[PDB]
Amino acid sequence: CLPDWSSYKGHCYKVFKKVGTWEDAEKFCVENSGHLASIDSKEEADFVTKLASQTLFVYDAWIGLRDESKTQQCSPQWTDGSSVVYENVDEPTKCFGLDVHTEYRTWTDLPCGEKNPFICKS
Amino acid sequence: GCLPDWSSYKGHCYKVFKVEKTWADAEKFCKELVNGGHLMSVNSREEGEFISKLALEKMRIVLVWIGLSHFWRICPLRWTDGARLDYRALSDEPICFVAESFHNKWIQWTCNRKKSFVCKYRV
Repeated sequence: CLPDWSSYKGHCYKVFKKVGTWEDAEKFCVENSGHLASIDSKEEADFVTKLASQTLFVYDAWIGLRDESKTQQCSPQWTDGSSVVYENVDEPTKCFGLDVHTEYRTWTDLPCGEKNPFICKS
Repeated sequence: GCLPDWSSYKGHCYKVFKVEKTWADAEKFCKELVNGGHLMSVNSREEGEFISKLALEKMRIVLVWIGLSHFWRICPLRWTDGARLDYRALSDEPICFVAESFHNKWIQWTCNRKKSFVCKYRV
């Protein structure tokens, strides 16, 4: 891995302090031959949580998970069975990041347009 | 053509309840009250404005449960790198929504809290 990235089980990781929207974050990681971090096991999770805890608790940190539904929120239907077409969600939260409130131990849904530090994986 | 004390609007019937219940309890309450009854669904901006005015001006209620809720387990969550979503560190608790009377916007809210609500049924 580059001198300023960390190596773990075949991958290279780096936490970037420069804040950006989820989308910009992904593009920056891509530019560095990677993507926003994907976590596939509890062990990998614990590593990412440790890296984040030792590099950053005032901000959440972007990871590569996103709610791909086309609607503002995830439910495709109301309890009365009618389809969800009209929507008026105050602030949709479709992008995920490490929750600062659990010391980056869990994941939370956030506004994709919010500026937060992020973590790349390649 | 609604039952007494229910308000009518474009072929549907509505009734705002001040008594506070959890989202699940409110939905069940609406269902047992009348056939086809449910927590209100908002299908147009005009319907939204109608209910907000009723709850705020007539009953001084700012937040009401609406018939929208989901668990992350049922959402298309995808990793930007194509990996499969095996391990997850997300809440396994449902997400519920309330509508606020001032701007008719919908806000995420913890489902086990108590809030007023609106039941709706089709004439």
